[PDB]
Amino acid sequence: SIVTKSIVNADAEARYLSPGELDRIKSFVLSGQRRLRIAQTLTENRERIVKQGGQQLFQRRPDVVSPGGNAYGEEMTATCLRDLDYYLRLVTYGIIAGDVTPIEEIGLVGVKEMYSALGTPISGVAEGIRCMKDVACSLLSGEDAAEVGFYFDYTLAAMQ
Amino acid sequence: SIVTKSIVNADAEARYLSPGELDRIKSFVLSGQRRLRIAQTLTENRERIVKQGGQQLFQRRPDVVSPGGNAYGEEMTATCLRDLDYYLRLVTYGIIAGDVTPIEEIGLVGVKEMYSALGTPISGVAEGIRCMKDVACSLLSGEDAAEVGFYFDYTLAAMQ
Amino acid sequence: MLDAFAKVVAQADARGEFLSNTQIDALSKMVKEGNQRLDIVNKVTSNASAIVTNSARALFAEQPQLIQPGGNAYTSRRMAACLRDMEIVLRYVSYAMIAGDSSVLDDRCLNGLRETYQALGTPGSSVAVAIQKMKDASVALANDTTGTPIGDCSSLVAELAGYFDRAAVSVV
Amino acid sequence: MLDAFAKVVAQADARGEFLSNTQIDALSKMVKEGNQRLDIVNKVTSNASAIVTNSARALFAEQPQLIQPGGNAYTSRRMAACLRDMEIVLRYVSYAMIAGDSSVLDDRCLNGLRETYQALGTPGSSVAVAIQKMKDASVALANDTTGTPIGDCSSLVAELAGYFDRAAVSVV
Amino acid sequence: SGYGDYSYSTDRTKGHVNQYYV
Amino acid sequence: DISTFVIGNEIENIKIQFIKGQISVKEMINALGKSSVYLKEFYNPYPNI
Amino acid sequence: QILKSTKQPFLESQLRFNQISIKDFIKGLVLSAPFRDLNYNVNNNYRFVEICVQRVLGRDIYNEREKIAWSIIIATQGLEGFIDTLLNTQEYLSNFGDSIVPFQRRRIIPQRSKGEMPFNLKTPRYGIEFRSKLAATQFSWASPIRRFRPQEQQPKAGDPALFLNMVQEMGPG
Amino acid sequence: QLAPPGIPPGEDARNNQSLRQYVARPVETYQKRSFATPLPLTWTGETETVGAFDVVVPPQEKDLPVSGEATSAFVKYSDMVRAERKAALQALLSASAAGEGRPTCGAEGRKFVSNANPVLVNGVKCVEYWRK
Amino acid sequence: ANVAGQEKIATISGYTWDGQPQTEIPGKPFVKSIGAMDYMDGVEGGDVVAAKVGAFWKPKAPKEVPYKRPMGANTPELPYNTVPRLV
Amino acid sequence: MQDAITSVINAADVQGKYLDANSVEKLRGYFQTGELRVRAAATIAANAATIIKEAVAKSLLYSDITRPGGNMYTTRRYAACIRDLDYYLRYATYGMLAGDPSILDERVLNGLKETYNSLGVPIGATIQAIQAMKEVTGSLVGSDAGKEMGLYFDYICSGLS
Amino acid sequence: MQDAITSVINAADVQGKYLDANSVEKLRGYFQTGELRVRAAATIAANAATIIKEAVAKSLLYSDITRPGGNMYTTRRYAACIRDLDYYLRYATYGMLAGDPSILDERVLNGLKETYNSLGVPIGATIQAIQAMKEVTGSLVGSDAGKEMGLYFDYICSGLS
Amino acid sequence: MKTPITEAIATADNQGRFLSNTELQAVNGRYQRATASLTAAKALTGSAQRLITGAAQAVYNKFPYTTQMPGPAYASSAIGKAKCARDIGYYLRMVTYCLVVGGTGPMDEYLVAGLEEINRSFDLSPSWYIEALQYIKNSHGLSGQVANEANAYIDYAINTLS
Ligand SMILES: C=CC1=C(C)[C@@H](Cc2[nH]c(/C=C3N=C(/C=C4\NC(=O)[C@H](C)[C@H]4CC)C(C)=C\3CCC(=O)O)c(CCC(=O)O)c2C)NC1=O
Ligand SMILES: C=CC1=C(C)[C@@H](Cc2[nH]c(/C=C3N=C(/C=C4\NC(=O)[C@H](C)[C@H]4CC)C(C)=C\3CCC(=O)O)c(CCC(=O)O)c2C)NC1=O
Ligand SMILES: C=CC1=C(C)[C@@H](Cc2[nH]c(/C=C3N=C(/C=C4\NC(=O)[C@H](C)[C@H]4CC)C(C)=C\3CCC(=O)O)c(CCC(=O)O)c2C)NC1=O
Ligand SMILES: C=CC1=C(C)[C@@H](Cc2[nH]c(/C=C3N=C(/C=C4\NC(=O)[C@H](C)[C@H]4CC)C(C)=C\3CCC(=O)O)c(CCC(=O)O)c2C)NC1=O
Ligand SMILES: CCC1=C(C)/C(=C/C2=NC(=C\c3[nH]c(/C=C4\NC(=O)[C@H](C)[C@H]4CC)c(C)c3CCC(=O)O)/C(CCC(=O)O)=C2C)NC1=O
Ligand SMILES: CCC1=C(C)/C(=C/C2=NC(=C\c3[nH]c(/C=C4\NC(=O)[C@H](C)[C@H]4CC)c(C)c3CCC(=O)O)/C(CCC(=O)O)=C2C)NC1=O
Ligand SMILES: CCC1=C(C)/C(=C/C2=NC(=C\c3[nH]c(/C=C4\NC(=O)[C@H](C)[C@H]4CC)c(C)c3CCC(=O)O)/C(CCC(=O)O)=C2C)NC1=O
Ligand SMILES: CCC1=C(C)/C(=C/C2=NC(=C\c3[nH]c(/C=C4\NC(=O)[C@H](C)[C@H]4CC)c(C)c3CCC(=O)O)/C(CCC(=O)O)=C2C)NC1=O
Ligand SMILES: CCC1=C(C)/C(=C/C2=NC(=C\c3[nH]c(/C=C4\NC(=O)[C@H](C)[C@H]4CC)c(C)c3CCC(=O)O)/C(CCC(=O)O)=C2C)NC1=O
Ligand SMILES: CCC1=C(C)/C(=C/C2=NC(=C\c3[nH]c(/C=C4\NC(=O)[C@H](C)[C@H]4CC)c(C)c3CCC(=O)O)/C(CCC(=O)O)=C2C)NC1=O
Repeated sequence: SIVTKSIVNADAEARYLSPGELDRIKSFVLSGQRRLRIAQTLTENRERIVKQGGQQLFQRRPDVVSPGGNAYGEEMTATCLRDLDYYLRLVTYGIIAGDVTPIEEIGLVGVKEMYSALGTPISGVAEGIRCMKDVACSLLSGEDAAEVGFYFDYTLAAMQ
Repeated sequence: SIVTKSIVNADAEARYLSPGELDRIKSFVLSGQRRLRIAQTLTENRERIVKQGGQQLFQRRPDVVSPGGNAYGEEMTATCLRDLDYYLRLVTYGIIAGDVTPIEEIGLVGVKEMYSALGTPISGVAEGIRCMKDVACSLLSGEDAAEVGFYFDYTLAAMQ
Repeated sequence: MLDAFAKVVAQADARGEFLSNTQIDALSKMVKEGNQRLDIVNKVTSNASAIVTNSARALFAEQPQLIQPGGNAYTSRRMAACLRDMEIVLRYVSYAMIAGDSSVLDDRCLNGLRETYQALGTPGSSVAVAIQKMKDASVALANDTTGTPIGDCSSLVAELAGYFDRAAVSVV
Repeated sequence: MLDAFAKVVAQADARGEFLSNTQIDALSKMVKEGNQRLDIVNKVTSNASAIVTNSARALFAEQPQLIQPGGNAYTSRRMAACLRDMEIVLRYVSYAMIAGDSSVLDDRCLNGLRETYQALGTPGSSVAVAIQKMKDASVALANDTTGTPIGDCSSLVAELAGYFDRAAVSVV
Repeated sequence: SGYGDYSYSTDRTKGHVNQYYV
Repeated sequence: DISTFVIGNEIENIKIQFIKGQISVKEMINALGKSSVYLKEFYNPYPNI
Repeated sequence: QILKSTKQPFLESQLRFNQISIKDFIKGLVLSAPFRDLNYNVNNNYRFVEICVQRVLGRDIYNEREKIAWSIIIATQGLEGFIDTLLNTQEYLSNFGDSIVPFQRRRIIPQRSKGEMPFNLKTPRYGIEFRSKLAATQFSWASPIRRFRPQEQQPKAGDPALFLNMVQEMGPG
Repeated sequence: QLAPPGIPPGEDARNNQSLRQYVARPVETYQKRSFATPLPLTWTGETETVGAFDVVVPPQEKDLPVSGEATSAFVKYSDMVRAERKAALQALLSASAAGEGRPTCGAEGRKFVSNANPVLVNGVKCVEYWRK
Repeated sequence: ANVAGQEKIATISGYTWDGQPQTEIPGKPFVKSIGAMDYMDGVEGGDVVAAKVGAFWKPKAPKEVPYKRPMGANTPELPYNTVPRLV
Repeated sequence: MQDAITSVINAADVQGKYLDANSVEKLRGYFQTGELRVRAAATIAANAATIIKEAVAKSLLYSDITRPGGNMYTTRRYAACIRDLDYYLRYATYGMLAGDPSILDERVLNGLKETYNSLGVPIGATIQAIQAMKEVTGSLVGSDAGKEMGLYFDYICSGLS
Repeated sequence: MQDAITSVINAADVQGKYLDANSVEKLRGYFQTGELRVRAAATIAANAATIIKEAVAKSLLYSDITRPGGNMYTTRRYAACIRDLDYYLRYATYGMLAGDPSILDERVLNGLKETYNSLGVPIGATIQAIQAMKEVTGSLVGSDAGKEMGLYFDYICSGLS
Repeated sequence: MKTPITEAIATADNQGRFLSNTELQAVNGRYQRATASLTAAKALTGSAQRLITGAAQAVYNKFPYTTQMPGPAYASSAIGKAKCARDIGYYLRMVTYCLVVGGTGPMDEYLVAGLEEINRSFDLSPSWYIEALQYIKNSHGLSGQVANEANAYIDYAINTLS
């Protein structure tokens, strides 16, 4: 979160928190009412955000679901959508934490080692998160879509 | 085994081993050729010694397998025969060790606490080992049946 | 022997996968080049007698010991075998230009050739000089306009020059 | 190619002497066991497609990476050549059982098979596993009565397992 | 010690034990 | 190795700058140690002692 | 490679009706499409001369210069002129003529037990020069069918699932 | 000797080759040809093959009714533990003592642990040399 | 290496299954096949989605300016009546 | 860190005697298997990623250590596994070449079971992963070579237990 | 406290399998040496006091641990030695019969080197006494029996070090 | 493989000559058809999973004994049903390889060579796979010259099985 790494920043520097750090912990907690509303929208829209998320993913990447693709059959396609439910969950954590620190140490650190070791095309799962982003930002206003989309594209950046 | 507790006996008494102890370690190792033959008979007769062992056990104790018995259904009856495979294995250890020391600290020490805590009738499992004994001694001559049966009835004694 | 299109199919069958959407869009650019990949093959086939002979004559002028008595290209049968070899390497480079993949070139022509010239005594450092002279005669003839519409063929003559460099380092 | 009768003649010829009276009587025991040798071979050739297919099926269950895409028995043609190898080895093991000598098995089946698989890249450790599955499928169909009179064929199924073990060692 | 980290008690997991039917 | 506790975007700044020869080993180690990959592992979870 | 994808049913029909000879049948099997796909496309010009001397002429390559001398026939005349030159040698016509199928000539000495490693085993369809390119692999990163519960297939020692098809047999029987 | 293999002797192409363009002749032998492969001996009375008269089916669970110093050894043995064991057998049965404490494992689990070996807890006696 | 081939970025010549190095021409190891795809531009981070390598916002210049000039004082030196065959 | 030759030289040196017939007798036994070990270490180097991918999918891929709460849930934790399994397949390759398991406890075994207890890594699932990894390694290198490579896997599993 | 048969049964039981050919192969190897161990333990029981009298007189009898200030000066301290050396010659006899050194560390080795450091007993002179005691024990029981009894002496000396 | 490009190199290579204008016209005709071919391969890939699960269901509807009969060859288990849909996906994948390449060369090499020997050995029936390929021919949903190219390689597989 912004609270924990604004601390560990000033922790390492042998000092307390500046006004630049304490006027933002202040500014973040007054932002906390609006963050829970945004995460509350994505919380009980996972049925559509995930299922329509895998909608565009297969239309844009039919190789991964075609015979020979990693997510082929009734089995892998279920797990094919399971990971999108994971990453959609971590974005709800990042929105409430005000940072990608929850998304950092979960689903991002060493993610290329996992998916390379699973045979999954890491570029394909990046395409899946982008398809979820258009569904997510379509569910919110412009002021919110600059945030909810904002955490997806960070996940897109670290996932390639 | 007879070698390890003839040692720990003379160990505690601050002395070496007497002729009474060393003429029996001597007498036991010359007996070792005949012991492996006896254990070799029970080793690859576990299919009949166990399955016919549970044969007479259910005919003599239909309560344990009837609905309400501890070994009721396809599941418990498989484990119902699993324990007999255990105790048949420990008797092969006792025959080669020349003592119930392997059977003592495995399957005998605190056995009533386990079976009482599992809801199993401890008298019922004692009936199972007796049924295995008649099958085992029927597979060997009279000189051997005085041994292979000899270790079962010790297990019968400690199991009640 | 497989072309540029069958190369990405053979790479995807080792994974057991369908082709990606970016792999199909990169094959639609090779189709779009097309007409001008066929212009390069048409320009080095229509001059194939003069690529070989002008760069053979230029080779024995700088290295005159090749045609001295005792030299490797001294006799009628040994001279006609040097011109036969230059015409074969030029043949499999033009096969690899039309295929988009150096797989006809290094299975049919380049495989085992370094160890063959060593068994014969042929100086492989001098075969490489004769290949590099055919490269300059081909890329100077690939980018002349002369009956083609004006455009950018620079990424295709960088691929034609890359086949000549591959044959010249695998011969020695 | 020489059978068990011709091997005691080939060894007695390099000594330059007639066969003894105990060497004729040892060959008269092999004539008396001839009908039981002919029913080992009759049972492993009347079930030749069941020894091979059921043991191949048991191999890709145990080693399932051989039929994965990119694998060694992955295509229709590499699968058919895999069953061809199991059918060839069972053919020459059955030839060595009717002879009594493993001469034809290593003159023209095992001769250079270890170095064929090394030049190809075929795993010879998995071919040995496949032979060991054809072995106990063949010794289980050998000691069942099922149209034979009852008797002791115990030293004949020990010899049949010896040619299966000779083939599996000679391949890796 | 992080946004994802392990504690034994929250592990509700037949993997320290290995009944392979689950 | 960086693999199982980095994301990929952390110290490619320093690797490519070193593979090109622009910085020597000691600058590469000092820039390595003072990156946030280090304090995220060796400074955060332990005391100053 | 005797598959019905590789059978030549019209070459077979012209041989049964006495139109071609066996020398024309042997020529038609070398110039066939299965032989060029499975054999010619995975050898260089030198190892393919070794294959076609061992299988058409029935004898082994004399030395490594016989391979060099004949490989330039394939590069300048194609495969159709190389098998016309091989079939018209006097080594071929004295041994097989035009009516006999070739064989490996004089492989085994009359009194010996072993042979000389028959030629289909001495040279398989590709060798060391193409092994590092077309050899298969183990563990191919290929995403196969899954298994999902592996310890339930083979239980451990104290598991009562090893005694499960024993309660059925005893029953109240 | 001769020429190298394949080289027609006298028609070499490296006779008066220049040194500046000379290429070293690679080494090639008559190994990989098939005529020089070593066959089995087979005129010295030895074939490399194997068949009948080789294979023996040895029963090696069953060597014989085992040696007399295993049985004659044996029947001495349990004449010397028989008086032991049945003394130790019904030391178990009417050692049917009562129960202390609370059952900590189902209905069992009382004061003493079932069938515990008393020699272990009672055999390690602590001793003071010059005990005082 | 499997990711680069799976991403169609570039195929890396690895090892055959016994561990000999792969190669297209059997002389030296790790030689690759080439053609119609290593000279084609615009697919450099191909199949890596939304890759941004170089000036992606503009098509590159044609640059079809092939001419060789007199290179005074740096034309390479090599012997006469000889090919500089490498040591 | 001793191979079979180093261990033979050490025992023959530690008594101050020369290499007698018994010391060279084992050394000749090691040189006979020298050809087998390199080809075993050859294919294992080639199929390193394929072997580890086969072991985890065959032993602990879908068990609930893989699911949330299990010991292998997060991607950092999953990525640590194949990093961790790579050492077992790698150091076992070193023991197979050196013919002596001294390198394992020197560089792998010491402080290993004491480390997994600190992190809370399940030793039970770890050994079954190595057992499954031992099973696939016998597929590639053959039977006897698998017997050699397998002889050091259970050495890791024994000490790690 | 396991003998060779107990250790063989434990390892064969700990995997839940029967006694296969390898487990019985070592058991047959132990029964072959059963005749040698009893006669070895026979003579050691007879010459217990003579062996300890020979070791102390050959290793540490006249050294300055025996003189005033040395670690063995007073009669209580000297008498503790032959009492102490009796256990090493006695427990080594038990290991020689059981064929497994588990009894030594169970009942001798644990807390031993930590105890001598408390009392200030010199571990250096202790091992040389056991080494000299090992040397005389090879005199009585012979060569191979001395190799067996000697195999547990240095086990004590190793762990006590 | 047998592509339109490699059958042009091979025609010139079989006589030892350069690429004439006969062979440049054959390569040019590949480039004109490749626009319809690479949009059919893109569309069969994009709907491959919904085409495989449908075509396996079409086999079980027509031949319902394959889900009931015990034995290894039949899809009467969860392991046999996954291997059936593995095979439908093998046949569909080779079709989209032939559309990319431009000729019946990938499935000649990977699929049809040795296919009759497998179905005889493992007791599989080529009428199961004809019914599965007649579903995909009627349900891929393409139209125009895109559907002409897709059906030309589906009909090549039905002619080898029958
Ligand atoms: C004989 C082989 C053969 C072919 C190539 C095609 C012939 C061909 N090439 C082009 C078309 C072309 N050909 C070229 C090629 C070149 N222009 C240059 O200045 C370079 C020197 C050279 C590349 C090396 C270019 C650049 C175009 C496209 C025109 C343009 O981009 O302006 C066209 C026009 C069709 C169109 O543009 O839609 C045709 C019919 N058919 C054939 O039978
Ligand atoms: C052309 C093919 C051909 C054959 C297959 C045999 C068939 C055959 N087998 C036997 C005869 C026999 N066959 C067997 C064989 C067996 N009994 C068993 O229990 C084992 C399963 C099996 C070992 C392989 C035995 C044991 C006899 C002799 C019966 C006896 O003991 O008298 C006989 C009668 C002659 C005799 O008894 O010696 C004949 C005709 N002969 C042929 O010409
Ligand atoms: C420009 C400079 C230049 C050279 C110096 C030579 C160097 C040279 N000499 C020989 C070749 C040789 N050189 C010798 C040399 C000698 N014979 C003897 O017995 C003495 C040792 C010595 C005479 C003084 C012999 C015998 C050969 C023939 C080797 C052979 O054919 O086996 C060869 C091999 C080709 C050949 O057969 O000629 C070469 C490159 N060539 C050159 O181009
Ligand atoms: C005067 C009466 C008199 C006897 C009856 C024998 C009795 C006897 N038999 C054996 C002992 C033996 N005797 C045999 C002999 C045989 N086993 C067979 O299956 C064959 C039938 C036969 C060989 C032809 C064998 C093999 C042993 C060794 C038994 C063992 O393995 O321990 C021994 C011990 C060592 C020895 O002397 O051989 C003795 C005392 N000796 C006597 O002095
Ligand atoms: C919270 C962060 C996080 C992630 C992301 C995660 C992923 C993860 N993905 C898995 C499998 C998988 N993942 C896929 C995924 C895909 N197939 C495709 O074609 C697509 C490109 C892609 C999905 C959009 C497939 C097919 C499998 C099964 C692979 C197999 O069975 O071999 C597995 C193994 C099975 C399991 O335990 O679920 C894990 C652990 N774990 C985590 O803790
Ligand atoms: C080597 C010494 C040894 C023994 C004996 C042993 C027993 C043992 N018996 C068990 C269960 C069981 N045992 C039975 C047994 C019986 N039901 C009957 O009706 C009969 C009277 C009787 C068998 C003859 C049943 C029904 C269960 C399952 C109980 C349950 O599921 O609640 C279990 C729990 C499941 C398991 O881990 O197997 C153990 C540990 N463990 C040991 O280490
Ligand atoms: C794989 C495709 C392929 C190639 C390229 C090939 C080359 C080849 N070049 C040969 C000879 C030759 N090659 C050369 C070539 C040269 N010597 C020189 O000094 C120059 C530097 C160079 C010409 C530019 C010469 C002179 C010979 C004749 C050697 C001799 O007569 O002994 C021979 C021996 C047969 C003969 O020509 O009589 C072959 C087989 N063979 C093939 O199958
Ligand atoms: C009559 C005596 C004789 C024997 C013994 C023999 C063996 C033999 N097996 C071969 C191939 C083969 N062998 C296998 C066998 C296997 N691959 C596996 O992964 C499995 C473990 C195993 C069997 C199930 C395969 C798949 C090929 C084809 C290799 C290839 O062509 O790529 C080849 C390659 C030549 C060719 O296919 O044209 C030969 C010569 N040939 C003979 O003439
Ligand atoms: C060369 C000898 C050697 C070994 C073996 C070794 C192991 C080792 N394993 C670790 C972690 C780990 N190891 C695992 C492994 C597993 N999880 C499971 O469920 C499985 C049972 C198992 C895979 C087989 C996991 C998940 C972690 C991360 C733990 C955490 O983040 O808390 C760590 C912590 C630091 C890090 O990974 O960067 C070390 C040091 N170090 C060594 O020097
Ligand atoms: C890439 C080219 C290629 C093809 C075409 C191919 C086919 C193929 N299908 C097979 C089995 C199979 N195929 C099926 C399929 C079916 N059975 C039914 O009942 C359904 C109706 C039908 C689905 C349409 C089944 C159930 C098996 C397993 C049969 C067995 O294990 O014996 C096998 C036996 C090996 C194995 O078990 O995997 C091969 C080789 N393999 C290849 O590599």
